[PDB]
Amino acid sequence: VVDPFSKKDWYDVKAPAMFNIRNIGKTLVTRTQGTKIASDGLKGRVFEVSLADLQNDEVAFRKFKLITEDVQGKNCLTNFHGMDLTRDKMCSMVKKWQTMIEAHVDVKTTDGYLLRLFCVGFTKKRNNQIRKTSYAQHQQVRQIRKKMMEIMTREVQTNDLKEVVNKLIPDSIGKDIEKACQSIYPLHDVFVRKVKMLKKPKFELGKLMELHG
Amino acid sequence: PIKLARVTKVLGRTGSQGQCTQVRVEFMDDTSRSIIRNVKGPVREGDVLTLLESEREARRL
Amino acid sequence: LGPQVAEGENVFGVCHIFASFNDTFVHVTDLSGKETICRVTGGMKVKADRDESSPYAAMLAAQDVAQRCKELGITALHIKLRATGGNRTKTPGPGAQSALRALARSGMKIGRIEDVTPIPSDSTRRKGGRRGRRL
Amino acid sequence: RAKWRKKRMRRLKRKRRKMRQRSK
Amino acid sequence: TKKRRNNGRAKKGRGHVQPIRCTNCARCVPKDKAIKKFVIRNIVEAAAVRDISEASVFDAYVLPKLYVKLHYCVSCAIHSKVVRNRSREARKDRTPPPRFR
Amino acid sequence: PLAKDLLHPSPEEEKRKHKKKRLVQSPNSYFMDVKCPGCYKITTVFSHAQTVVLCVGCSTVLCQPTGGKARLTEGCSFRRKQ
RNA sequence: GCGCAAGACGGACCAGAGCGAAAGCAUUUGCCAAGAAUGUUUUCAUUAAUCAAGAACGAAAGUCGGAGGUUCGAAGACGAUCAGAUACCGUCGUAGUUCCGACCAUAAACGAUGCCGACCGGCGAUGCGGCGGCGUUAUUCCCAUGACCCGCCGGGCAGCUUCCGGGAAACCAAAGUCUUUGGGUUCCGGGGGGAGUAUGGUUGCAAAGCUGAAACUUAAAGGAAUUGACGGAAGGGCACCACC
RNA sequence: GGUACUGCCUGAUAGGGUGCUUGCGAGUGCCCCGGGAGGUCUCGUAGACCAUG
Ligand SMILES: [Zn+2]
Repeated sequence: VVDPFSKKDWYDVKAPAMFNIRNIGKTLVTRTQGTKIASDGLKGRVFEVSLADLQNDEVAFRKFKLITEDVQGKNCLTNFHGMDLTRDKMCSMVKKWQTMIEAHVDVKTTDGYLLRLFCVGFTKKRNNQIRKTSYAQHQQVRQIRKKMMEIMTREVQTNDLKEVVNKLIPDSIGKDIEKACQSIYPLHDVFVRKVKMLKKPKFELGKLMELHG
Repeated sequence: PIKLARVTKVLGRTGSQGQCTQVRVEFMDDTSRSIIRNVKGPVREGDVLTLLESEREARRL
Repeated sequence: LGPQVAEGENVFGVCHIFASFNDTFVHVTDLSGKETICRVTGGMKVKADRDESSPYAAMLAAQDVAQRCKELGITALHIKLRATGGNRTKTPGPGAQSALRALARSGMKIGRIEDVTPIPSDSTRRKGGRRGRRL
Repeated sequence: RAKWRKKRMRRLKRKRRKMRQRSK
Repeated sequence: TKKRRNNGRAKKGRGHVQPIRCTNCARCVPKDKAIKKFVIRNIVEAAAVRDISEASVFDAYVLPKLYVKLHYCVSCAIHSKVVRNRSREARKDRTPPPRFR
Repeated sequence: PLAKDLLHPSPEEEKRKHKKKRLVQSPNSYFMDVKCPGCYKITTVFSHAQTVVLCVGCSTVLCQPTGGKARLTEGCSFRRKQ
């Protein structure tokens, strides 16, 4: 009958100043008929983007959830939302002869943003090791867990969203945790496997404007 | 595109009734490309086969 | 009829490929995923209940949807592959691999391949019964 | 089969428990 | 006559094990008994590799791999021929098959 | 095997055998004499020492107890007695 | 695709690994009390082994009250298959599955192997504590401590191996130390059916549980292993009276 | 003084990760500069998985 695809319009999703490459892409939104504002229906999107696409030198398995908030007239302003590992990597890590270790913290940053940060680590096989399995006793595991918690808590609690994501991109936090826990047990692969968002501060234009440029 | 094929080795005979012959294919274009291929009727080593679809691969009957 | 972009740059859509043992979906959307560009299903193309899943259904479906989207200005496709998930099969249906191959034939550019099957931490009970489904 | 004639025995026994009541 | 010394299951020194749901069946089987087969393969299979490799926007993009843990009740395995019966003495050998050439 | 002197074991083996299974029951622990470097005082301490032992005047903590043996604090010399 | 809610369940990691008297027991964090092994030149000085009566716990289902109802789901209702299916397959779906509070005391509750103790061949592995030992690592030197690495000791779960010896044999380092028959003790079987039925007693709200016959009937019923023949089992193999 | 080598990342020419050369397995090479020529590096190669009688 009537082509719905002629009432559609093209917009440009561009990332924040945090990463290198700016334009993540195009988004398709039906035009305003006045009953429904197209700026509003476009306001709530999550964008799943690979880290390799935003910054040229990094690994593929880090994905970022990015939220549009304000529309600039065919420019979409995106703020950080979430982060996660590609399923493939996640599975690639897990194996049958090693202890896995997990922990999480709920931290308010200095600008008020509320984040759930997840941490995954592994008992590493030693280099000359004859014994088939690497296993950490429960107390050791609890120790390591406690230290992860401590570390990332200290990392986020001191700083605002900016520096946090900046630490998330290379993942300074992971190598931090690996390094520090070497006394308890030689951890292997250690990441922030997921980042969640619980409470955003009341929306302010200026903050986001600063964040973009 | 139509291409040409060279026979490197005869492997086995695929078929229910054991009809087809599974034969390994070099390319006559001097390329080192190697593709397994099914051929009907008698084949001995050294023959050239005419391929209408040249990117296809061999499956087990 | 779509985005205005130079010859060098490719417009990215995202392709959800859903392969069960029943039938396959090849469904292309925006990057947000909140707008559907086009959806073709394995059982819409061929008429029979037996053929719904089979690699051919996915062939047809994929060729068609990739055509319709090659119309609207999307050259490149990010692919999120799916198996039915939940309590049931984590293994992807037969149609998926054939469908992907199919719309790769169509001249479309391929983005990053991701595998999303919803995966329980721990599930509610499976649909069968203690002794299983016997046949 | 054992399980089933055990069951049948309990049926029969319940029935006998009905046909002879302490009122009789 | 006792068939296996281990009774088909890995259970030793513990009373009861958590039951799991069959991949194929849905038939309930204890985790110890359950035939487990791990599967590491590629998302796209043999020919469509060389096919899609050309359609990429990326250079040297390595195909993701699918990882699936499988559980089969004793029946289903012998059906799918994932496992087949062997001779009385040869049964005793728990050394896994030589897929390593 | 089929010939052994159960009467004359080699001292090494007897060091190896569990303390109660020896030809005669021999305690595996000894009284040791501990000396803190900063003070003159000598203190008699049991090899595997529960609790915690102290040098009186200096309030020096000599050793922490552990599962197997008490472990002396660093730099403190010791001599097995006899 | 975005959010919201509810109730269940803790995947992968997870193993012939651990813990418990046995049922059984895997998200984080704290609180509460236990417990084995180990270490000990501590203390008591025979207090100990096994157990009729009698007591504590006891999967699932089941039953009463309460809360709760996502999934699955007996009953039921359809749709199919079928000669017939009130069945296997499929859609719907009650009780129940879940939590709290009272009952029930039964499982192929199985290592189908009572408990305490002594002796009797090796060999690698593992878990936990201890002891000792070059050398690596937590960056460069000193001690701690942790991770590997090489041994020894005591408990554990197991494994492999063997003309120790058993055994009807399968198999078993216990099922060994048995006509060369006696370390202590509890429970308990006496051809197969009839029957774990009848009856009485007893426990329970109920379903049932525990105790438990006889009349009669019958030459076998049974256990291991051995050749066969068969299998709608898995493998190979041949034939133009099989096909291509 | 004699005499070796030397991919990238971290934290030493050590330690710890991780690579490219031909799909794989070997070899070989991969710090910096200058200059010089010689170029489809060599040897092997299964890599095969979508009822009634
Ligand atoms: Zn099954």
